[PDB]
Amino acid sequence: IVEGSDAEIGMSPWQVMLFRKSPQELLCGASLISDRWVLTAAHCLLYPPWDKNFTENDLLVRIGKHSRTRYERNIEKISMLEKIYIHPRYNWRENLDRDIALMKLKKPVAFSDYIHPVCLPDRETAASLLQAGYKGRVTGWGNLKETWTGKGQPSVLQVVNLPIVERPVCKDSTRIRITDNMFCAGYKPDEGKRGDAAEGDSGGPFVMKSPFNNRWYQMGIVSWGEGADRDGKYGFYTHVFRLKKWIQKVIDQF
Amino acid sequence: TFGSGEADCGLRPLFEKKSLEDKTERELLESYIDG
Repeated sequence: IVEGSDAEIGMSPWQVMLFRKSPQELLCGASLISDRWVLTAAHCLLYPPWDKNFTENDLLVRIGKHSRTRYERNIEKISMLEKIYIHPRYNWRENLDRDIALMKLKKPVAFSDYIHPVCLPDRETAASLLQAGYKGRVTGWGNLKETWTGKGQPSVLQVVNLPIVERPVCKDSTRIRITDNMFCAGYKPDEGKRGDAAEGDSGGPFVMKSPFNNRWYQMGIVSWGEGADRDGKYGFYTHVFRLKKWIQKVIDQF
Repeated sequence: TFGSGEADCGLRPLFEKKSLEDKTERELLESYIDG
C-alpha cells in the first residue's frame, strides 16, 4: 500500500494473506466471505505469461494477521485449501477481465475478534455506493513505494482510502480495453492526495461501509495497475457485484 | 456451500459491535454524503 497508514488492530478482520508454502513468501491478499470461503484475484493463482499456476497444495491462507512477518500465535489462523475455482471467463490474454477466484478451505474457521467475514453487495448497495468520488478502502502487506528497485515492506497491515474514478477518465488513462466488470480508483493528479495499492496487495479487498446498515461490503478486488502511486494512472478493481452470480453458483455448487 | 457468517457479515467485533469508530471510516462516509 502506497501512502497509506498502519491499520488498527481488528480494523480489517476479513483480510487474508495468501502465502506460498515453498519458498515462504507473501503471494497476494484475499478476503474471508464466510467461515469456509476466501475470495481473491484469479491472477494471483493463474497467469500463463509468467508460467504461474498454483494448485491447492502450493499455498496456505493466513487469517487474523496484523504483523507482516511474525507468526501471531493464538491470534492468526493458518488454513489449508480444499479447492480453487478460477472464473472460466478470466481473460489473462488481454485485459484481466473477470479477474476473480474463490478458494474453499479444507475446514471452516472459527470467527474471533480478529477473524470475521465481509459482506458481498446487494443491488441497492451497488447502485448507491459505486459512484465517482465515493471512497473505498484497500488493505494489504504489499510494497510501500511506487518509486524503485526495495519498494519498501511494512511491518504491519496497511490501509488507504481511495476515491472511485469516473469511467471515462479510467478508460482514458490506459490503452487496455476496460470492461464493465472492472472499475478504477485513486486520486487524480490535481487532487494533491496520494495513495494506491501496490505489488503484494493484489487479490485483496476494496471495501465500503454502508450508510444504510453500517456493515462493510467488499465492492472490489485489487486487480491490476500501471505504476502504483503514479499520479495520472489509477488502480483497477474487479467489480464484485457484477460477478456475484458466479460467486453464488460456485458456493452453492460445492 | 457458504457456511456460517452471512448473517453477521461486515460488523467488526472491535468496532461496530463495540460502538467504536476506526480512525478514518468517517472519511469514507462523508465522501458519500458530501459529494
